[PDB]
Amino acid sequence: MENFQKVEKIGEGTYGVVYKARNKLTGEVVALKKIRTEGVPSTAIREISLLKELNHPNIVKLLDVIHTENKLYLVFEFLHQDLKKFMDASALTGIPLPLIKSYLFQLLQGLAFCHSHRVLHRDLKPQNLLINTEGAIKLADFGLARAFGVPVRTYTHEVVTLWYRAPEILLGCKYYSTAVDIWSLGCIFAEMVTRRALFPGDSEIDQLFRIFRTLGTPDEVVWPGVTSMPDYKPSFPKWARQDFSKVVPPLDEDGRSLLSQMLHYDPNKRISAKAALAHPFFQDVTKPVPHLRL
Ligand SMILES: Nc1nc(Nc2ccc(C(=O)O)cc2)sc1C(=O)c1cccnc1
Repeated sequence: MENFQKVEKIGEGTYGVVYKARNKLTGEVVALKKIRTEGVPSTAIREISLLKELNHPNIVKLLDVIHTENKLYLVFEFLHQDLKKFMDASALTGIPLPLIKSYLFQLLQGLAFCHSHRVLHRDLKPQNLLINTEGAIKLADFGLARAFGVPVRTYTHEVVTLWYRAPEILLGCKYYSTAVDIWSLGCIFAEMVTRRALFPGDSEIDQLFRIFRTLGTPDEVVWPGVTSMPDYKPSFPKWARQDFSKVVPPLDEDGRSLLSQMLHYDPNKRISAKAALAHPFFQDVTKPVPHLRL
């Protein structure tokens, strides 16, 4: 790009490609996201233009928004690594619990902030959580289903991940609440702890049944109204709920208790980011620094 000397391609999100680039003028290194078409709507440019004011230590700062030629460019502060790479890098030893706790705590602060401002992320996943050498972790991407709406893929033939999708979404609820972000964060928390995706579905139905096999097929008792959901079918198999101690060993009881609250089927029962920050699990929370290999 004329103003940016693209360093490299560091990703290809569900909306566009992300590049590491240097402002030929300021010399600042940033993350430049190219957005995907036939004119680029204005309702979105506003939704986006609104994000620039959403500043918090646990939210990646959106520096500039540039609309030009069917392509929208989002300029973000650059962070050196994402949680997916860090988890892969920590696979053999596991991320130390104090760091897992710090990361969870910070992301909940980020979400509490977003949610208090009625902003929903909607697509939390390891690849959308960025970390630095200082021990911070920030929410990135935020998708844009409200400012657009996930079509059929990312933008150019790429398998979207369903692993962190809340059940109400999979069951066709058209109106997501902040609860979907807590569910996703719950899934990531479990994954950091066990070093294995909690619900690695490879299709919407497989994702749904993996959740059902583990947490039990929901019914009107645990989730009032579930049998009325758009994609609910009486023919869904009926699996019993598995014991939580088998789901995330060796997470301690405080952690398991918090996780169960983040994974309640009923969105209305699911814990809020604000309430989660008060959970006993965070009593001894600290801010360790990660060992990042850049
Ligand atoms: N600001 C920002 N910084 C990133 N850094 C890296 C990310 C990954 C790696 C890596 O895998 O080595 C290095 C730096 S990615 C990113 C984004 O704002 C973003 C993330 C995901 C989707 N869309 C935009």
